[PDB]
Amino acid sequence: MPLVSMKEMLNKALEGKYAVGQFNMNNLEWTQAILAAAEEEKSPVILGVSEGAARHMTGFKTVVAMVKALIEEMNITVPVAIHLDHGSSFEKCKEAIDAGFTSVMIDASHHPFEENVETTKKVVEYAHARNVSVEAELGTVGGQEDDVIAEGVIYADPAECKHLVEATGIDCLAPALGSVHGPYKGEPNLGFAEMEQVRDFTGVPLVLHGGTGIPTADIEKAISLGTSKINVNTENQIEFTKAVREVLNKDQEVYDPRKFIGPGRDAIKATVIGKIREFGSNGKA
Amino acid sequence: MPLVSMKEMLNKALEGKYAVGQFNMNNLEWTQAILAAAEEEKSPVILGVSEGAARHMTGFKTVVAMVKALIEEMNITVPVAIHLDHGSSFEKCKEAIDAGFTSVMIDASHHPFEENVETTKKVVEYAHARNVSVEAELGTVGGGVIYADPAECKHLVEATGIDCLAPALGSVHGPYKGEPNLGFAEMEQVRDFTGVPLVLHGGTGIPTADIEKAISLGTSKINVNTENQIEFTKAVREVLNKDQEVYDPRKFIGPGRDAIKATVIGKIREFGSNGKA
Ligand code: NA
Ligand code: NA
Ligand SMILES: [Zn+2]
Ligand SMILES: [Zn+2]
Ligand SMILES: [Zn+2]
Ligand SMILES: [Zn+2]
Ligand SMILES: [Zn+2]
Ligand SMILES: [Zn+2]
Ligand SMILES: [Zn+2]
Ligand SMILES: [Zn+2]
Ligand SMILES: [Zn+2]
Ligand SMILES: [Zn+2]
Repeated sequence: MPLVSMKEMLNKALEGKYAVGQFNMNNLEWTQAILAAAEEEKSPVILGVSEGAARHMTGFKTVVAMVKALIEEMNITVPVAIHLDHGSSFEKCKEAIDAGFTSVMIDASHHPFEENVETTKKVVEYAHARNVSVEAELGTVGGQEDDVIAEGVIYADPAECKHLVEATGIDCLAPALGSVHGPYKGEPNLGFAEMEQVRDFTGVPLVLHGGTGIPTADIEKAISLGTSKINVNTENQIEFTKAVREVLNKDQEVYDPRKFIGPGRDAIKATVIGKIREFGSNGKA
Repeated sequence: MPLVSMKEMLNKALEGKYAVGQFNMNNLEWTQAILAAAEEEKSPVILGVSEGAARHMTGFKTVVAMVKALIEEMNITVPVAIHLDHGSSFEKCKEAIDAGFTSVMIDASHHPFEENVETTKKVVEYAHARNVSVEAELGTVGGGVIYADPAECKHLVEATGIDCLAPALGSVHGPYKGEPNLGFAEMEQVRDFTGVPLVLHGGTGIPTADIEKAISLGTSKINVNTENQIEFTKAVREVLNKDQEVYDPRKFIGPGRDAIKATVIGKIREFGSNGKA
């Protein structure tokens, strides 16, 4: 079975009022976990790859080679996309595409609107010609940075959302509305009113970043307001490392890596299964 | 620049009186570290894959895809072999070969001699028809040690045409209880009786002098695994212990990978294959 873009799975999800989880890939065991979770739950799944993570894994080509081999050899039957997360530029998106990515996000939300539109439109030209899905962003997703206002959150402007989607033809849009990458300082403060307006006026699947720490009620609400893709990364790292700590603290002698990395991989699998069910994509393959 | 079998690199080591290290692969970061070490040292390298490690990494096909992609994308220019370590059966060696392994070890040393010979011959015929190098074994590596018999070595090499031979002569997988007691006189006989490169198993914990002495007695391939696991985990422990809060895996896997890289470099230099690429 071959890889697919995110087009079909996200449209099906929007119509079905559930979301497809993107879970970020970090290495080989991370990927086995995510795919195993998706297979067991009979759910579509998106493998997110940041440029940083791609470097950790040598590059886009190693990433694609490894995913393809795993799909074949694990017998994965469910829809899988490989999506470049927070693509820096046209050139990065093109490289990921040529390497065999089936989806890319061009994130130019930190640039002036008109530059964002221009860059994004260009990425879309190249991607759609190759049956690659595209995500873009408006507003700023929060983070763990120092000396920022409100964790660095800047709400998307629904009017710009409308214009950018109309001008570029992206397949999905991330309107940053309170998402923070990594843990939230307090309870997330998601702009559901703004989201409702972005849903009204774009008509495309929306993407909700910074999934770790967003309580179930906010997840259901976001989905009910047009969110069809939700990204989780931090939570997998947290659970992976908790399981690795447990093993290393209880047995001070062990050095066989699979004795601590295995339980960590299992922890990730169970974490992804939980989020899959929470998002409503189980049985939707 | 594709993967090669072990034939050329081991014959060069034998003539050059040095050894090529086999370093066992356990995952993606493990492979990156081994390849980076070899490339930096301009040294041939052998990537070892046990059947258990193959499974941990899903399978033989995933192993090959990963290595081939890393080779191209890291710009690896030195000789690299992928070697099924302790192949348990003809069928396992066939599967590895079919997946694109360039080298296999059929280990039937724990069966009667004539069965070992017969099985090994079967693997050699399949492998050599595909330019795949073959290792076989006599005697038992500790994990209890049993010395290979030099006459059986002569006969097995002659009957099979294997490219290299592991005469178990004191090797122990993992840490040695005391200090190794290698059968150097036995090894010399095997060297002389066979004329093929010999393989030293259980390199972790074999002191420098024993290594240099094994090489002078015809050892051209030296397997190392445990020491990489020890250094990797040691580096992980240091990070997790000093920082009770960190959860980002690259923060501890990263230094684990560095530790392995440094360990392989040291072993490559000790084995003498730096600059032999
Ligand atoms: Na978050
Ligand atoms: Na050893
Ligand atoms: Zn890294
Ligand atoms: Zn930018
Ligand atoms: Zn415009
Ligand atoms: Zn994000
Ligand atoms: Zn948790
Ligand atoms: Zn395993
Ligand atoms: Zn038998
Ligand atoms: Zn036994
Ligand atoms: Zn002598
Ligand atoms: Zn061995």
